[PDB]
Amino acid sequence: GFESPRPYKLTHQVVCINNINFQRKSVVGFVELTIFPTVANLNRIKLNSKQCRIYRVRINDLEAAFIYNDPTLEVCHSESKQRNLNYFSNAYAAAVSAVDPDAGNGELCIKVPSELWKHVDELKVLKIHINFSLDQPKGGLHFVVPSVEGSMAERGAHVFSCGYQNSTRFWFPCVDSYSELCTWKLEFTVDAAMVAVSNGDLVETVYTHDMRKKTFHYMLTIPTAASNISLAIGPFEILVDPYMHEVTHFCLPQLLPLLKHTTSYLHEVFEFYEEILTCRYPYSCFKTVFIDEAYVEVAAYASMSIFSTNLLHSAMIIDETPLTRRCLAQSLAQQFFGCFISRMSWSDEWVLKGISGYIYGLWMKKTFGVNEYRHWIKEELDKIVAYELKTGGVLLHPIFNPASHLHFSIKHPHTLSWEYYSMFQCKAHLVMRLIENRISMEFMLQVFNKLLSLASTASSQKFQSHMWSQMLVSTSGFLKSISNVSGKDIQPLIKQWVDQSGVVKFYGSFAFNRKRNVLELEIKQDYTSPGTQKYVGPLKVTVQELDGSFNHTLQIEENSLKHDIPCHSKSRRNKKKKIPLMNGEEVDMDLSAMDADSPLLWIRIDPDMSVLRKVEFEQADFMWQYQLRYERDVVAQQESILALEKFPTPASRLALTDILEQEQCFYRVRMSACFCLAKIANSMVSTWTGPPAMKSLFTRMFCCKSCPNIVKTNNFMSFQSYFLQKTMPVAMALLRDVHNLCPKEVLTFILDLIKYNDNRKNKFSDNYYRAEMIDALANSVTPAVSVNNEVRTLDNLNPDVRLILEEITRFLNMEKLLPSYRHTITVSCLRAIRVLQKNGHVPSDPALFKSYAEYGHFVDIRIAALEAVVDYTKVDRSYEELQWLLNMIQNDPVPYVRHKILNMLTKNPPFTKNMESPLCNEALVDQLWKLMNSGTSHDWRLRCGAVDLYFTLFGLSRPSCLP
Amino acid sequence: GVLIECDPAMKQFLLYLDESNALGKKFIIQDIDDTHVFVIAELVNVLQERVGEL
Amino acid sequence: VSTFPLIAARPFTIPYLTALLPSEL
Amino acid sequence: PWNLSNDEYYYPK
Repeated sequence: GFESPRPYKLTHQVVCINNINFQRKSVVGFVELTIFPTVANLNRIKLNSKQCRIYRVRINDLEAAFIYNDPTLEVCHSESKQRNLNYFSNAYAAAVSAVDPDAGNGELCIKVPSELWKHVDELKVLKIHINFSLDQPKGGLHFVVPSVEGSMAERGAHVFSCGYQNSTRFWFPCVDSYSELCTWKLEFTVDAAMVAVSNGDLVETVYTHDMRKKTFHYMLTIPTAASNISLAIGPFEILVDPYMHEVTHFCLPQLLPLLKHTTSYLHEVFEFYEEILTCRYPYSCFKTVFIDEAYVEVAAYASMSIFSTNLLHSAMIIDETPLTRRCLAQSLAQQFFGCFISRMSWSDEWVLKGISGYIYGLWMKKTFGVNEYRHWIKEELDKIVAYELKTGGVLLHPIFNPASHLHFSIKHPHTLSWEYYSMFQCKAHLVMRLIENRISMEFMLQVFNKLLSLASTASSQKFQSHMWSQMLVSTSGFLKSISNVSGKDIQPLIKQWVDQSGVVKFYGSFAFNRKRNVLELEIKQDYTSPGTQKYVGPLKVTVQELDGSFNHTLQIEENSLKHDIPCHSKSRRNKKKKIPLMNGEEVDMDLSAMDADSPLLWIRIDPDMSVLRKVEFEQADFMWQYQLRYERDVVAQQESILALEKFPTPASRLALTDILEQEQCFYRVRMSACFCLAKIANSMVSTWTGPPAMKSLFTRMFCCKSCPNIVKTNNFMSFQSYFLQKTMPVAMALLRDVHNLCPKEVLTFILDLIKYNDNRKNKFSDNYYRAEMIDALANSVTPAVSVNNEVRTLDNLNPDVRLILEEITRFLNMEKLLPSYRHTITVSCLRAIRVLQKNGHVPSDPALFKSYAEYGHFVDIRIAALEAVVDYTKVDRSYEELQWLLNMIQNDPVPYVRHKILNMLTKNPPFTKNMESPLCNEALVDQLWKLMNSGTSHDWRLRCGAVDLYFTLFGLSRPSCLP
Repeated sequence: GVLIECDPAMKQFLLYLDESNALGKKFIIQDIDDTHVFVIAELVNVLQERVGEL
Repeated sequence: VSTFPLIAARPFTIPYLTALLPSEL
Repeated sequence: PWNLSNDEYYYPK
């Protein structure tokens, strides 16, 4: 049951936009809402509006009086001397709650005229006509006007609706909540050479009487929220999908072949999401818009998605096809379960984010294989076991503070840190995988189909929300639908992993009792760490003995420590028979390293990742080597690679080398075995016999049979030896001499890989392989032996580093004439120049990176150069570079770059709270408090980034370096 | 344990008694090599009669 | 200037055209 | 850019 927090119900909204002026960056328009009051004596009506100048408001064609105030413009007063962050977080939460449409509130308060009170008490319709104007919007909407001359279509000027969650208040007045569903009528009067893309279906396109402008009329009969309404106006090249004909793809001019190749996969994503769920795609059209200077890499609205143009690749670009493919896939998953089925509160957001991430993981499983699914699930779980042990924990479904271990309030999406938002979505889809583990996948897809079917029977009624609230899901409704389809309720699992905000830590060690033939496990939990919680459920453990692989369920109550499980025979060591594996197959194992008295080959605690856990198991090194070689699970091979770094014995070198030589191993395991072999090789110097590690293996796999030092000409058509070939010198460059210097046998090998590179024969580009070669050249740089702080000049350069510097100069200059796909070699060469500057080789001068961080460059070059400037101002304690970065945060045209500068200055801070630095003035505290209070008031993501930066630099209490 | 030095061809003589005696859980508790075995302390004097049979 | 000369970085008016577009096709 | 998981050798059905 859904009861509105608003005293009115909104039925229909007309959004008309005229006079989109690109020179002056200005729009004019009106908005006409059709509300039905649910309570008599409505009097004031409270709507949401930011940055719009409200000209006049007429209610039922009668002139009404409005008052506007935004408490989130300046959160605390300018003349308050408070400088602690808990004060700002409480004041910011109160300010966002005072404009919240999820309460009754709002920023624009319109007073109902007196003569309509007899029209409002007996509950009859009210039609509110606001007309507004955006004069020059800051972050309200995306504006991109290039400085080439010509007409606005000839220079490539486009508009996007930027922002996240409820950010539609930034460009027209609305009820900007996900719970106020209404039908829509959208008119946009644009230039005759431009096209206006928006939500709904385009019913017509009429000309103006001078035929210089045309009006696009859109209609949206599926009741969506105001927060799902978007807009993209530009000179877009239109491409109808040749497979599905209601899907149109819009790109920027001159990028039509890239659009043709890139969006050619999307029909398979549509077919997948419509056959695992049994509902068809709910909207009547689908539109993909590719734009410049995007807010996020992929945004999903109702019947529309806005991607950045940096996803567009051609047919000869690999290492970008899977990333763009999965961006399209998660936009479509959010089309199904973020835009059609919406949110009932700010709680129950974990339901939608979990269903979106879970069905996108099912797509990844079918498309890229289970191996890639398991690797992705493990990397998401490690991300969580790192973030939650780092700071507190992520609390899905809080109850309204519920989480007081973090420096922000979790009551609203616009007060969350961006890393918390990312980890929120990550934990939501892992908890949905856990619900699939308890209640099987076909019942899970039946739950999702029942939600979609209730929403689509709801979506066709005309009753103003008598039935339109069946399109809003809640937690209680989701659990009730689960209990309807399965008969089991998941309330212990919901109580543990949703309502409780923690992950578990397992420390395991075994001992084999030879007398009674049992395996005595010893599993203890660390439940006193700040991020942890105590697990009391069951726990699966998989033991591989000589007779095969056996699963055991252990009951781990609070007082439990020793778990005795039984062991089988050892009669497959009496005769040589094959040892049967986890799957149905069996292999020949070399049992010379195994103990004579124990049959068990390896043990895995929680193999299926059925809890949110971090396992620290103490096996013997031969058990880790057997688990690396003969396991049929990629996460166990990865964890054995990760655990073999502590055992540098030559049997582990043989194990990793046998993994590296082995095709029919998953390629991301071999790419990890490269770096593990490099670390082991560095640890057993003065024992290593022959050549450096992986060199003979590289010449055996990727070089000519007649010439060992000449590499084969590039043929990248295998896509697994391509990735292994481009990752093996990067790990090989981490080899170190006894003298702690990279050997001149590996550096010469990398330089010969660079010289003899011929790419005139493959059908694929070479930009990522050459960029990884520059990364391998940067990995070999050891710190220089400066004497008496000698100035680093050209004559006293290292003889090794002169070759590296010549190569990166040649590569960067050749990129200036023949550019790569996304300037990958510019990014790699800037990163390598920063590596050479971090050691004492090149003079520590930020002027090159400051010239590459200007506005007109590509955004990857810009963020690489700004990363180099952030690293410089951390190491050299530069005041003027920090003022340069803070000025670039305040006034840069691209808001993604501002968010990225705040993000990089949070990750690599110039000082922490423990450090005494010269940069801890009262002036810097006043600048960052002014940046939290004012200055970042237009983005909701810069303000949370400024809160994160103030927390990283000065902590939760009063800045110490202050009177 | 109790270190017992014996012959490689005679080590399996005490192993057959392990799978036949039902007194305790297991007779031999640890086997070092072909000439070194371990044992719960109690059957050296009994083996002196068994050796006559052997 | 004699040893390791770098061509100076010039800004483009429209940078996606020189970035994303293929030149040999 | 493709499957690259040798699935017919690990899971034959």
